[PDB]
Amino acid sequence: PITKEEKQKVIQEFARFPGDTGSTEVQVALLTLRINRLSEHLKVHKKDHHSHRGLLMMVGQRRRLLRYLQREDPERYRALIEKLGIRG
Amino acid sequence: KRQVASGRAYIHASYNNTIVTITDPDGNPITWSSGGVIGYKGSRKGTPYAAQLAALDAAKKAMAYGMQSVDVIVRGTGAGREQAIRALQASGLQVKSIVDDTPVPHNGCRPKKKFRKAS
Amino acid sequence: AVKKFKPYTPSRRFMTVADFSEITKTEPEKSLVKPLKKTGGRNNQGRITVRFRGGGHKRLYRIIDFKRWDKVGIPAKVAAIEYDPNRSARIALLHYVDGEKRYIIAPDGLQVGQQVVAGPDAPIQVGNALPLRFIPVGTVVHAVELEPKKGAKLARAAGTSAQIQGREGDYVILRLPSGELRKVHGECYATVGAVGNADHKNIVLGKAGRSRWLGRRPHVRGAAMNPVDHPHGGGEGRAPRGRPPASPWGWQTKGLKTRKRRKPSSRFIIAR
RNA sequence: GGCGAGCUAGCCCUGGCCAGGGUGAAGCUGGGGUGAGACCCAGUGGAGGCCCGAACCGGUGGGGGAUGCAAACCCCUCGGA
RNA sequence: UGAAAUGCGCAGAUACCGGGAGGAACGCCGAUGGCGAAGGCAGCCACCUGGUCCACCCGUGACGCUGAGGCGCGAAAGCGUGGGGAGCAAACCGGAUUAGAUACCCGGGUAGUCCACGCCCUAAACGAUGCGCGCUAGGUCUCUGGGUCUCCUGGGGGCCGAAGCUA
RNA sequence: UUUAUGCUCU
Ligand SMILES: [Mg+2]
Ligand SMILES: [Mg+2]
Ligand SMILES: [Mg+2]
Ligand SMILES: [Mg+2]
Ligand SMILES: [Mg+2]
Ligand SMILES: [Mg+2]
Ligand SMILES: [Mg+2]
Ligand SMILES: [Mg+2]
Ligand SMILES: [Mg+2]
Ligand SMILES: [Mg+2]
Ligand SMILES: [Mg+2]
Ligand SMILES: [Mg+2]
Ligand SMILES: [Mg+2]
Ligand SMILES: [Mg+2]
Ligand SMILES: [Mg+2]
Ligand SMILES: [Mg+2]
Ligand SMILES: [Mg+2]
Ligand SMILES: [Mg+2]
Ligand SMILES: [Mg+2]
Ligand SMILES: [Mg+2]
Ligand SMILES: [Mg+2]
Ligand SMILES: [Mg+2]
Ligand SMILES: [Mg+2]
Ligand SMILES: [Mg+2]
Ligand SMILES: [Mg+2]
Ligand SMILES: [Mg+2]
Ligand SMILES: [Mg+2]
Ligand SMILES: [Mg+2]
Ligand SMILES: [Mg+2]
Ligand SMILES: [Mg+2]
Ligand SMILES: [Mg+2]
Ligand SMILES: [Mg+2]
Ligand SMILES: [Mg+2]
Ligand SMILES: [Mg+2]
Ligand SMILES: [Mg+2]
Ligand SMILES: [Mg+2]
Ligand SMILES: [Mg+2]
Ligand SMILES: [Mg+2]
Ligand SMILES: [Mg+2]
Ligand SMILES: [Mg+2]
Ligand SMILES: [Mg+2]
Ligand SMILES: [Mg+2]
Ligand SMILES: [Mg+2]
Ligand SMILES: [Mg+2]
Ligand SMILES: [Mg+2]
Ligand SMILES: [Mg+2]
Ligand SMILES: [Mg+2]
Ligand SMILES: [Mg+2]
Ligand SMILES: [Mg+2]
Ligand SMILES: [Mg+2]
Ligand SMILES: [Mg+2]
Ligand SMILES: [Mg+2]
Ligand SMILES: [Mg+2]
Ligand SMILES: [Mg+2]
Ligand SMILES: [Mg+2]
Ligand SMILES: [Mg+2]
Ligand SMILES: [Mg+2]
Ligand SMILES: [Mg+2]
Ligand SMILES: [Mg+2]
Ligand SMILES: [Mg+2]
Ligand SMILES: [Mg+2]
Ligand SMILES: [Mg+2]
Ligand SMILES: [Mg+2]
Ligand SMILES: [Mg+2]
Ligand SMILES: [Mg+2]
Ligand SMILES: [Mg+2]
Ligand SMILES: [Mg+2]
Ligand SMILES: [Mg+2]
Repeated sequence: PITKEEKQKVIQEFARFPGDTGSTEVQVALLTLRINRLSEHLKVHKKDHHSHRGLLMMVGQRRRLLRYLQREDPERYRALIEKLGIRG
Repeated sequence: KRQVASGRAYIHASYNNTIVTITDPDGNPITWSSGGVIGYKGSRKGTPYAAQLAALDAAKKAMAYGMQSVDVIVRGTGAGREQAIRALQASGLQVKSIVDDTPVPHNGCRPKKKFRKAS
Repeated sequence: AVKKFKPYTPSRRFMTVADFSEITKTEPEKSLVKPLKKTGGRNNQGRITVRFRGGGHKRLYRIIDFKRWDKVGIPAKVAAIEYDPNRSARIALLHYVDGEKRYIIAPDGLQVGQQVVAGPDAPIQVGNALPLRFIPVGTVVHAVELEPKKGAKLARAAGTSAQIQGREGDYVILRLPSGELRKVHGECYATVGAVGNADHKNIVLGKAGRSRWLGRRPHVRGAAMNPVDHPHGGGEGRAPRGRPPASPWGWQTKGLKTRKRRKPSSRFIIAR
């Protein structure tokens, strides 16, 4: 699983400012972490559909945010994506 | 092929019949009987009276080879159980104990349509 | 897996080929430990004694190592997995620390670059050979000896294996690929694991020629012959067998058992 | 009891041969596509008891030949290539 | 079995003991309980992983709701390729019953039931009740969190019920 | 453990 400092590492690295524990990007980035994890889990355990369900949910959520962010700030949209490697 | 005092008695009690085999201390049957050996056919054998008659013909043949004590063991429901257990005691053979070892699966093989009914 | 083809010709439509991704830098084989020239001949001294053979691709014989006690204790690295035309299984070239090279029938799982060893010692993992007596009851195994020191004979076909079922004296009880339960001497070497290339059974020759490549000439039915030739020859417009189905030489071929009755071997068997 | 596979059949060892054109499989690359895929589109590529057709191997139909050129031929036509 | 008959058995059966093989399902716990969006999920262990709730009031600052198409999942049966096959059991055979009995009862029994992979996309797939949000008495039983642990508070699962709704 | 069935319109 994603360990505490393991996710902390990410929280800090994307935080819009020392103290930011749930901005748009910190969330997007956070999701991205779990998604890529599961995505690699499902590649192995493919007949595990229930878990894949959540994946869709995590994926769908991530999209909603990014659409908001690219609506309010089309700059740190490119920035966030580029830094995460998303939208293919 | 031998005469042993201490022994062991087995009661197989099914809906259709009751059969009793009496073994040595080791389990090797010394002699046996059932509802049919008594003289009954059909469903008369599933009777508790047929069980009684049976368990006596068992014990009687056992005492022949010199049978004194047994450790009665019953397997299966049915009208044979008690009357067969009782009968034994009420003739020679002192019943040193009465164990119930009727086999039951922890949900093993699927049973026949007849014994499934519910789900 | 198994390779398939879009039907750009008939036959290519059903034709299916083996997957050769498992094959490590083969192509040129290992001229030393094998090959030898293989005397391709379809009859004995003079006459045909097995019908319908001949033709088919030329072959170099890879002289494989079917007795591993030959080098007890001496470990070795698996250098490559190779194609061997003389068997259904694949072969594994292995370099011994000795500097001695030998081929082995490649077991399922056996990865390139791993260590292998044989002897009463010998960790119970894939590729290692041991006298049967020292193998944990229940493990699957291949390339077994039938009598000690006489070389492997059993379970060598692609995908085959044998299970150690129990022990009894200086003998252990195997369940042979045929399903037969047999006692084999404990001293007989075996090697842990199934044979591999188990998809083998699933290829489809696809065409007549494909059978020609493998050296199998057309097989003709007694039904298509004349009485001179076969129990089933003659008639006058198709015909049932008109007698118990027979071989060209007269013996029945549907059920009639053929194993010699009073045979020393009989005392060590127990199945199908 | 011998003589025969210098014809013919099969097989074994070692060599040789198959003009030219057509169709364009996989794979590869790039692009689109997706959470990642399947997959789709191009281009590349050059597979096949694949196509047309000489050599070569055949012998389908017809005509001719019938004390023949010939104890199995010739012409036209046709099959594989 | 209603009673029987077919069936098995003096070629040594049933009953009993010891050894071995093999497959499937997991008794008590177990609940009128729990989890999941649904289908559905029940011995034990470990790894990988989804959803969900509570406390704190810490961060983003409407970033929400629904959702024609699309995509995914989807009991049982069924299908393809392999394997596996103990018990059970469509079909099928036999014994009974009956006017007949292609059924009901009995003895046999093959696909299938099991695993891998790939299809099929159905259902009384039922709470016959689409999803989200606010508003409108309470009583009691229960599962599971937090609590200044008689009581309060949050999320679930049941019954009885104010107001109202309903043929 | 043996039963099935009851013509047409009022
Ligand atoms: Mg009876
Ligand atoms: Mg027992
Ligand atoms: Mg000879
Ligand atoms: Mg010779
Ligand atoms: Mg000779
Ligand atoms: Mg085959
Ligand atoms: Mg043939
Ligand atoms: Mg003929
Ligand atoms: Mg001849
Ligand atoms: Mg003949
Ligand atoms: Mg004939
Ligand atoms: Mg005819
Ligand atoms: Mg001669
Ligand atoms: Mg010749
Ligand atoms: Mg030339
Ligand atoms: Mg060309
Ligand atoms: Mg590509
Ligand atoms: Mg791309
Ligand atoms: Mg080109
Ligand atoms: Mg292409
Ligand atoms: Mg061609
Ligand atoms: Mg053609
Ligand atoms: Mg043509
Ligand atoms: Mg041509
Ligand atoms: Mg032409
Ligand atoms: Mg001609
Ligand atoms: Mg002709
Ligand atoms: Mg002609
Ligand atoms: Mg002519
Ligand atoms: Mg003519
Ligand atoms: Mg003429
Ligand atoms: Mg031509
Ligand atoms: Mg008899
Ligand atoms: Mg009989
Ligand atoms: Mg006898
Ligand atoms: Mg037993
Ligand atoms: Mg629930
Ligand atoms: Mg349900
Ligand atoms: Mg969890
Ligand atoms: Mg706040
Ligand atoms: Mg603010
Ligand atoms: Mg439309
Ligand atoms: Mg699908
Ligand atoms: Mg389904
Ligand atoms: Mg199913
Ligand atoms: Mg199937
Ligand atoms: Mg099958
Ligand atoms: Mg019947
Ligand atoms: Mg009948
Ligand atoms: Mg009659
Ligand atoms: Mg009836
Ligand atoms: Mg039945
Ligand atoms: Mg049955
Ligand atoms: Mg069918
Ligand atoms: Mg639908
Ligand atoms: Mg349901
Ligand atoms: Mg309705
Ligand atoms: Mg609702
Ligand atoms: Mg809806
Ligand atoms: Mg809770
Ligand atoms: Mg509490
Ligand atoms: Mg409540
Ligand atoms: Mg109510
Ligand atoms: Mg009211
Ligand atoms: Mg009538
Ligand atoms: Mg009436
Ligand atoms: Mg009438
Ligand atoms: Mg009228």
